[PDB]
Amino acid sequence: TTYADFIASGRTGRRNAIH
Amino acid sequence: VKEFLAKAKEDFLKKWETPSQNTAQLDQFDRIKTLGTGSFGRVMLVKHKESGNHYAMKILDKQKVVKLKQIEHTLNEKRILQAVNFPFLVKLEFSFKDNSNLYMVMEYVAGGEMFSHLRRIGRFSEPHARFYAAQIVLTFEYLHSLDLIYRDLKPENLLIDQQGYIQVTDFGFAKRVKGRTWTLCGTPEYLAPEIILSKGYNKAVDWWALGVLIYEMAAGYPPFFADQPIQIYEKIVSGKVRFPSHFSSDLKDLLRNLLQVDLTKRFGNLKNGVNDIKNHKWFATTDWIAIYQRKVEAPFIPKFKGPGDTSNFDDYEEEEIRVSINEKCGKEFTEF
Ligand SMILES: C[C@@H]1SCc2ncnc(N3CCN(C(=O)[C@H](N)Cc4c[nH]c5ccccc45)CC3)c21
Repeated sequence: TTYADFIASGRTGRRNAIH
Repeated sequence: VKEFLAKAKEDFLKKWETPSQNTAQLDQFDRIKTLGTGSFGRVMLVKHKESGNHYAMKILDKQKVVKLKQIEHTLNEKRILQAVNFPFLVKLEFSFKDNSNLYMVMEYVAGGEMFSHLRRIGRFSEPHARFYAAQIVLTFEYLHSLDLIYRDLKPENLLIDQQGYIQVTDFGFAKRVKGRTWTLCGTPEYLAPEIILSKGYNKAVDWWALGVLIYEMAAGYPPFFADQPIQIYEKIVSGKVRFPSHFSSDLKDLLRNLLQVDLTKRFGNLKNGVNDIKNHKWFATTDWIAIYQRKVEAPFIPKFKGPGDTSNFDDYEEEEIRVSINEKCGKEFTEF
């Protein structure tokens, strides 16, 4: 499911701005 | 609405032209706890000694600002924030600098980041997501009418106040611009295609980002995600979006018009401007004036635990606030 793929991914925490 | 914005603009421009400066100093506050963090310093819960009031103190290390090449953007952040005034924007209460750091002291919004509640609860119902979205719509209407682009919409930058309403914080990438602008900045998940493709862009990037925010609020995950930024950009640019099974037809239609690659077609960017969004079926139940007036009952009110409770915020490691006996970057930050 997309939710499972999201939860198993490395981008579920607070995300940093790029510059 | 036209007369409201006209007076708002006179108010904003007087402050834009002669900014507030040096309105407190570090030894007027006792530092309590870190509320949040970043690459160029941090945000602390502080107590102001003479009033007893709590504030969120953003502390930026001038040397780290220079290293990450954010000088002009930091000057933008502070000049803009001291000038604006809208119910859903956090207020800058004081600002100042010392040999080492820049300081922006805001009202402390104790309900925490929308990001925390969103990840914990999983996703927001459409009515809950639309109540937040409506505040962002009115906020971008206000910012854009001052020729400001916001450029960093995301749940991490939205705080939930004691009434359950949103306060937008973090103006690090906000910029006052009448033409096109070119900086590659923002957060990868939220970048409009025209940013990624390096061609110049304008305020419609904020309306694309409102699409991403609404999707993420209502889905619980963003419309474009991958393990690395580069794979995120490939998805945004291809632009194909898939919607959860539970999304309403009205919501999917709004989202196809915000997450629209074609500028001639993206809502908020047409002849009717913001009213294409306000008048969309998804927003039919929204009373736009009642939201502005904070008369709408909020769908969720964070547990309130007294002045200075930080339990709606994560814990962070705590470090000394070092102030050199030598002034750093004095010229560069003269106007701060
Ligand atoms: C600073 C805002 S303004 C009023 C307020 N009240 C409570 N917590 C706050 N936090 C502190 C914790 N935050 C974070 O940790 C972010 N996850 C990272 C961040 C780095 N630099 C920032 C500048 C402004 C807003 C956030 C950040 C965001 C807001 C703030």
